[PDB]
Amino acid sequence: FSRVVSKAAYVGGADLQALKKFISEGNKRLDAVNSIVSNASCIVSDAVSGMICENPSLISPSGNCYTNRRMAACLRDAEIILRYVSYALLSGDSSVLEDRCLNGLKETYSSLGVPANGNARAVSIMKACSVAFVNNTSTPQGDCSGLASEVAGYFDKVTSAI
Amino acid sequence: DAFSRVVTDSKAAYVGGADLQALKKFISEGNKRLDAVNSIVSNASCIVSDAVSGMICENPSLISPSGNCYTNRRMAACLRDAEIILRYVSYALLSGDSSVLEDRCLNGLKETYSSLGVPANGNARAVSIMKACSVAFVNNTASQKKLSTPQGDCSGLASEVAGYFDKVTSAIS
Amino acid sequence: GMDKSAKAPAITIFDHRGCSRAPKESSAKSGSQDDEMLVKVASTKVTVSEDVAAKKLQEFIGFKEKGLDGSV
Amino acid sequence: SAKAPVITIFDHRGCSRAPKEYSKASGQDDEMMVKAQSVKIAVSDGVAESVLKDSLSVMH
Ligand SMILES: *C(=C)C1=C(C)C(=O)N/C1=C\c1[nH]c(/C=C2\N=C(C[C@H]3NC(=O)C(C=C)=C3C)C(C)=C2CCC(=O)O)c(CCC(=O)O)c1C
Ligand SMILES: *C(=C)C1=C(C)C(=O)N/C1=C\c1[nH]c(/C=C2\N=C(C[C@H]3NC(=O)C(C=C)=C3C)C(C)=C2CCC(=O)O)c(CCC(=O)O)c1C
Ligand SMILES: *C(=C)C1=C(C)[C@@H](Cc2[nH]c(/C=C3N=C(/C=C4\NC(=O)[C@H](C)[C@H]4[C@@H](*)C)C(C)=C\3CCC(=O)O)c(CCC(=O)O)c2C)NC1=O
Ligand SMILES: *C(=C)C1=C(C)[C@@H](Cc2[nH]c(/C=C3N=C(/C=C4\NC(=O)[C@H](C)[C@H]4[C@@H](*)C)C(C)=C\3CCC(=O)O)c(CCC(=O)O)c2C)NC1=O
Ligand SMILES: *[C@@H](C)[C@H]1/C(=C/C2=NC(=C\c3[nH]c(C[C@H]4NC(=O)C(C=C)=C4C)c(C)c3CCC(=O)O)/C(CCC(=O)O)=C2C)NC(=O)[C@@H]1C
Ligand SMILES: *[C@@H](C)[C@H]1/C(=C/C2=NC(=C\c3[nH]c(C[C@H]4NC(=O)C(C=C)=C4C)c(C)c3CCC(=O)O)/C(CCC(=O)O)=C2C)NC(=O)[C@@H]1C
Ligand SMILES: *[C@H](C)[C@H]1/C(=C/C2=NC(=C\c3[nH]c(C[C@H]4NC(=O)C(C=C)=C4C)c(C)c3CCC(=O)O)/C(CCC(=O)O)=C2C)NC(=O)[C@@H]1C
Ligand SMILES: *[C@H](C)[C@H]1/C(=C/C2=NC(=C\c3[nH]c(C[C@H]4NC(=O)C(C=C)=C4C)c(C)c3CCC(=O)O)/C(CCC(=O)O)=C2C)NC(=O)[C@@H]1C
Repeated sequence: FSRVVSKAAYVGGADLQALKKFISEGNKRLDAVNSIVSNASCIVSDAVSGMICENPSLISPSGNCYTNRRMAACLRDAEIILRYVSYALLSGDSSVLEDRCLNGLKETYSSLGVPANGNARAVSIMKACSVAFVNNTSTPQGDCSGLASEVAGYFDKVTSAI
Repeated sequence: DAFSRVVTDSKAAYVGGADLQALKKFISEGNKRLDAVNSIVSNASCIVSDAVSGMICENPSLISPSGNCYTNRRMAACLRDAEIILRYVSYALLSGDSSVLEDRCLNGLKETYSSLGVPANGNARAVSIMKACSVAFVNNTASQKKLSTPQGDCSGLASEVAGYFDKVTSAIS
Repeated sequence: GMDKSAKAPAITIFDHRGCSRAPKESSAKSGSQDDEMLVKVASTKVTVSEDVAAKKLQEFIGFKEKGLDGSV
Repeated sequence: SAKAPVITIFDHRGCSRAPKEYSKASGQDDEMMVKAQSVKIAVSDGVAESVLKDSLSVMH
């Protein structure tokens, strides 16, 4: 998993067995990623909606989510961030996330006028979502709090970066 | 009748102020009823998506090459129909009756699905899930700091919307 | 660096043990139930259609309601 | 024609955005509204692909 980041990578069978031998808690890690990514749409829309209801002027004529072009771009960004975080959880580290997603992003938003406070709230909601799905708050019952804190840390890196 | 012309062009209809006060005086539990409608319509996307998804995870063959939701065109049409149904149910709840729901949505729908080969049991599961979502949102038993409405009793409205969904499932299966 | 591309990793997890649809995308048998599970990863451009954004604006503009989860 | 009613509920008590789209009520009913419209319901291919990707990853 690095040739992707345009043929898709397929990892099953022996390749999946070895993958799970090469990462911390492979089975639980894949359940956590499954539960975030399978709920990604609801996470994205719930986080953007919460950012907006907390600050309605974002969709006023002077807000950065006004017009469909901007609303769509914002939902897109929230989904991009969520997917890079999910890949960071899949791979058990934040290198691709920081370099290919976060490196240079804050200055870009500063150039565009994308408000820091709204992004902060949106990311915080996506974090609360992912932690709640990893801790389940379909799989065998047990303790997934380690992976939950890991993904929490990847969100915290996003928050620090932008 | 101000809503009649609506649910039969393109220009909308706006009911506020004194008209809203009197509308709430003419329909049962106006404030509660508006809250219930708001909670359904503001979660419409997740309700439709989750219901079609649950229909599919219970019977994956629906998205096998031979399934009726196979290809983006068919899947989009299934999500669209689910949304249509949920919207008509929400209008029945706003109005407090099933007249428009039965006449402009459920009439001939069973023969249409019979002709298209849209499977009755999958449709039944999808609608049933949408029903469970809507009842859960009306009977919402969340904390006040996480509830969007004043805490009270809405079991009657939940039963009424469940009746509308029952009318749907009875008509299209 | 962030390359302004829109592309993000799209991950699909298939825990499809016992599934009657046969595996055919991965090419390394292990003779265990791992043969019926797969992680797929692509780099896809994320796009949100302005229709979707409009419908989301319609869900959001009430500024009051929400899902079950979440503080107000 | 694949049209459905879209309902928007505005409980905007305490909102600074002045009403305009709508007789007054001399009460908080002046800051709240119900909107309904007949709108062609449509779903893009991207939502369908997302619902597909999400459905495949929770089935067993
Ligand atoms: C308060 C909350 C708001 C703050 C603060 C802010 O910055 N914007 C706020 C609200 C807001 N409203 C709209 C658009 C509409 N609102 C209505 C509803 C009301 N119209 C009325 O006549 C009454 C009273 C009877 C209302 C209550 C309508 C109809 C619209 C137009 C669009 C629609 O969805 O139909 C926005 C969006 C941009 C704008 O038009 O200001 C925002 C951010
Ligand atoms: C079991 C669940 C299923 C029943 C019963 C059924 O009728 N269909 C079922 C599953 C199903 N799978 C797909 C398509 C894909 N499945 C995978 C994952 C697996 N392939 C593997 O090799 C392994 C393990 C080594 C898996 C686990 C992939 C990658 C696809 C392709 C699509 C994608 O998103 O990449 C479908 C869709 C229709 C089809 O092609 O049959 C269905 C219904
Ligand atoms: C397939 C593997 C599969 C599913 C997908 C899932 C489908 C399913 N969902 C319900 C019930 C509800 N779903 C709700 C939806 C939501 N809650 C929220 O907070 C957001 C806004 C929204 C979208 C995700 C709600 C409110 C309910 C009702 C509460 C409840 O727990 O029932 C069911 C149950 C339906 C029934 O009881 O018949 C199902 C099956 N489950 C799957 O297995
Ligand atoms: C605006 C009026 C507004 C919101 C929109 C809402 C936003 C919000 N949501 C949370 C927390 C969560 N949201 C979750 C999302 C979902 N749960 C589901 O079941 C479906 C699949 C999905 C989509 C609706 C989850 C899981 C959480 C966390 C669980 C929990 O909170 O118990 C928050 C809280 C963020 C935080 O804690 O900082 C917020 C603000 N609230 C609004 O006011
Ligand atoms: C936190 C993420 C969860 C939780 C998960 C647990 N999963 C456990 C075991 C387990 N999970 C899978 C599926 C996984 N492996 C894969 O290869 C793929 C897809 C490619 C997935 C989704 C398997 C196969 C197993 C092993 C047992 C089995 O064969 O079923 C598990 C058990 C502990 C452990 O195995 O270390 C846990 C706790 N449980 C929770 O309570 C939260 C919500
Ligand atoms: C069931 C659906 C709910 C629930 C609802 C209750 N709402 C109550 C009072 C109330 N609700 C509104 C908002 C409503 N009126 C409007 O005009 C509009 C928009 C046009 C809306 C959305 C108002 C204004 C009020 C009155 C009090 C207030 O100002 O907050 C309510 C109180 C009892 C009653 O009014 O008879 C209830 C019980 N409560 C629940 O527990 C479920 C989830
Ligand atoms: C939503 C939660 C935000 C918000 C976001 C907006 N972003 C806008 C444009 C934009 N975003 C990026 C970053 C994005 N592109 C990538 O390739 C990657 C990662 C690989 C990311 C994260 C770029 C580069 C751009 C500009 C170019 C483009 O749109 O492709 C945007 C549009 C601004 C405008 O044109 O007015 C918005 C609205 N806005 C918000 O208010 C919340 C906080
Ligand atoms: C999803 C939950 C279903 C499913 C649905 C499909 N429906 C298909 C076509 C279709 N649906 C309607 C009814 C719809 N249009 C309306 O105007 C109203 C009410 C006012 C409703 C409910 C029509 C008229 C049609 C045919 C014409 C058209 O496509 O617009 C459909 C496509 C079938 C095909 O392509 O052969 C599907 C797949 N399929 C499922 O498996 C679940 C149960």
